[PDB]
Amino acid sequence: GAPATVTEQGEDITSKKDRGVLKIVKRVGNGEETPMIGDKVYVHYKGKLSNGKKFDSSHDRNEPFVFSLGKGQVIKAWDIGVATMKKGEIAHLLIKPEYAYGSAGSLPKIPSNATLFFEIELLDFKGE
Ligand SMILES: COc1cc2cc(c1OC)OCCCn1cc(nn1)CCCOC(=O)[C@@H]1CCCCN1C(=O)[C@H]2C1CCCCC1
Repeated sequence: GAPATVTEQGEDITSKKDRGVLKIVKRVGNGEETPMIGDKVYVHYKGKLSNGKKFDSSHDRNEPFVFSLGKGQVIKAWDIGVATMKKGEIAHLLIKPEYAYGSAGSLPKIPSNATLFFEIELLDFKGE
């Protein structure tokens, strides 16, 4: 499936080069600009545990998910990944636990040492 493709084709976008955040661009976006720390970011996403026991979709709320980049309002993998994205871009992220919810997890929803997958569309970003 899409997660395996990211394991095999995904770019390692971590500073440490520890394969903790792997990325495939699925649809190229527009312009050269990628968001800066502090920017207000608008996305649609679908997310799952790599074992697919818990699926989540902004589409199920029919409304963008909105967050300020780089403030740790979201897991570290999103601060890293969405920062690399162009407006209009769709990307797949595969995320080791270190960059998601870790050894502790987020029970009962997310188990210890969980690998996460997302598809993310960057709708827009704007300055603080
Ligand atoms: C650990 O708790 C949740 C995790 C996840 C989704 C959650 C969580 O319940 C709070 O609610 C879905 C309802 C909408 N929504 C998203 C958020 N808050 N409310 C951001 C919460 C923080 O989430 C994250 O940092 C990441 C990135 C942004 C999208 C959501 N993320 C998740 O980890 C998802 C999780 C749900 C299970 C499948 C894997 C993704």
